[PDB]
Formats: sequence, structure tokens, C-alpha cells
Amino acid sequence: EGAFYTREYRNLFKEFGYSEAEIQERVKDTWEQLFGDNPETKIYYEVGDDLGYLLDTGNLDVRTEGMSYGMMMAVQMDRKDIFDRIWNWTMKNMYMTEGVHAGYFAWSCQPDGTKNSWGPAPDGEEYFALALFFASHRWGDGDEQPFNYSEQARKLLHTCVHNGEGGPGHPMWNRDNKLIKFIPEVEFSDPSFHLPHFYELFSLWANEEDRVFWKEAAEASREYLKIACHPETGLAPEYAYYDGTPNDEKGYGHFFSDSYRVAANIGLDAEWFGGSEWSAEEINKIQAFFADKEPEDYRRYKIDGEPFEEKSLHPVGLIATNAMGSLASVDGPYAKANVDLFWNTPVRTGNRRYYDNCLYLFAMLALSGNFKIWFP
Ligand code: NI
Repeated sequence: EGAFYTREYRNLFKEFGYSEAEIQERVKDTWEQLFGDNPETKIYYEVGDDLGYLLDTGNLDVRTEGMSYGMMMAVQMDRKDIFDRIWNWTMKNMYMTEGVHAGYFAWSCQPDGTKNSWGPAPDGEEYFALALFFASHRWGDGDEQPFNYSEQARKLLHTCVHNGEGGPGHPMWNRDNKLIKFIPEVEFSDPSFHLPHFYELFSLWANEEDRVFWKEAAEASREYLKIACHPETGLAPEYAYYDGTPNDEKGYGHFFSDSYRVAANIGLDAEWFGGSEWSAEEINKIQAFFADKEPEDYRRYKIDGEPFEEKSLHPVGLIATNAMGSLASVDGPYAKANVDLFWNTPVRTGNRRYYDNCLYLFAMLALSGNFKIWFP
């Protein structure tokens, strides 16, 4: 039974023999390396007295993925000051009032706030919504907008489901199949965006008129992951059609950066809402695939396991997500090995570090029992 029911979160590091003190230290140190003054590893930058952002170090921009991740990290760490700085910057610079995506958040901005695009990234929106619910529950809704967290969360999820009913916009979920879309204007998806564990919570906290929908989306996403992951290797493509097969029209049909999050998502869903045979078997497959592979040699792979020459651009993120996956297969043959590999992998330095380090902190939180559901 999941932590949603028991209200107790598995500390997998502790169960695998790491000491409580060393785990506490490592979690704090990971946070400080990302959010404190550690220039080589840092991803969060403060602006003035009321603003802040996470920088995609590779692309030298600010992404809704990173901002929404940062808000989730901040609420898990009980840091309202950081949460509010990030959410303030997001609302000021990213929220769109004009164009076909009005009501959504521009996916990429320059550090000065300028929008690079008026298109959104749905995985940002879903993280914003849950982070905002958790903020409301930990701290209470603020008296002034946009710090009225729960109202902001319900409003955003309203748009995600209903956009286009009274305008030229489009929803972020397909209403017939209940699957999240890659972007609002296409009819394909991205397995790593599927967060059934988030949708379960939306089914409790969203506008009542959408609560049944969110339950259906949770179930649809769970079923979709079964068809999207390769049956032998467990590997999921970055983009996939609704039929589950890879969309490689632009090179996103393989196991690469986006895909890494699938194992992590499966880990967190198992922890929050309970284990399943499918999830344990899926994590065992991914871990088996990587069991004889050295991180320095990690590649892009076809989902059937065939390697490309191209190296993984985010091998530390891959390590972190595979370790986080162990939450879904705690007795798996490679579960301990993956957790140990992650323990022995430092936070990333250099220009590609942002993505790796986001995945790293999520795994540190989840594996230590600190990635929690915050209830009203
Ligand atoms: Ni120590």
C-alpha cells in the first residue's frame, strides 16, 4: 500500500544500509549545491528581493520545466521564500495573456524575462499545478495574487482540460483518450509527461467538475505506459503516438533525455499509490538493460536496445532516474546496485548540468523518503 494511504514514506537509502545522518547530510548538500552559492553546480539564481529562476545551463534560457521543477523542489524543502521568487518570475515573464496559448506558460524565456516562444510545455503546467496545491497545503493561500496558490492551481488545470470550448485555444489533454499531449496543437504524446500519481491528486483537488476526468486520466496514463515501454528492454521513446509506438519524425523516437524520467515517474507512483507487478517488472527490465553498461559509455538507444554512436547527453540524470525507479522494485535484482551507483555519483558540473541535477535532486528526495504528498 502506498504512502498516500499509510502517510509513511520509504527511505530506500536507509533500507539499503546508508546511515540516517549521512542521508540527511547528502540530501541537504544536494539542495545547497543546486540552490546555494556553489557556482559550479548551481541551477537556481536569485533576482532582487522577490524574483528567482532556474537556468537551463546548456541552452542559456529559463524553461517552464525548470521553473515548475524548482517550485516542486522548494515546497518539498519547505522553502516558501524560494517557491515565491520562482512563481513570481513565472507569472511575470512566462504567463501568456495573448495569442492562441493564452492561459498557458511560455516554455522558454531569456534570463531577462523575454519570451523565446509563445508555445507551452505541458509537463511544466502539470508540475506547476501540483506544486501550487502542495504550497497551498503547507503554507496556506496568500492574500495577494498570484500567491493564492490553490486558486491558481485549479484555474490552470481548468484551462488544461477545457481550453478551446470558448476560444481558439486547445486543451493539453485529449478529451477522448484522456492522455496528456506533447503540446496543445498536436495529437501525439511523450511517455515521460505521464504522471498518473499527480492526476490521482488532481482528482481530489481540482475543480469538482473535472475530478472524474482526472481519475480517468490517471488510469489512461497507467495503461499507456504499458504499451509505450519496450517489452524486453523497458525503454520508452521520447515522443510516442497515442497508439504507443515511437514518433521519430524529428528524431525523438528513441531512448534519450526525455525518456529517463519514465523510470523515475514509475518509482514515485509506486511509492505514493502502491506497487504493482507491471511496475516492478518494468524497472527490472530497464535496470537489467543497464546492468552490464558503464555510465561513461551510455548512449542514445533505439527502444529495442540497439545502440547509437551518440553518447547520452545526461548520463548523471540517467543514473538518478534509474535509481529512483528502484522505489517500484525494492527487491529487484539490480535495485541496490542502482541506488549505490547513484550514491557514488556526484552532482554534475559544467554546461549540461541543469537537467542532470534536477533529476538528481528529485531522486535524492524520493530515495530518502522526502518526496511527499502535502495534504490539506
Ligand atoms: Ni557525513
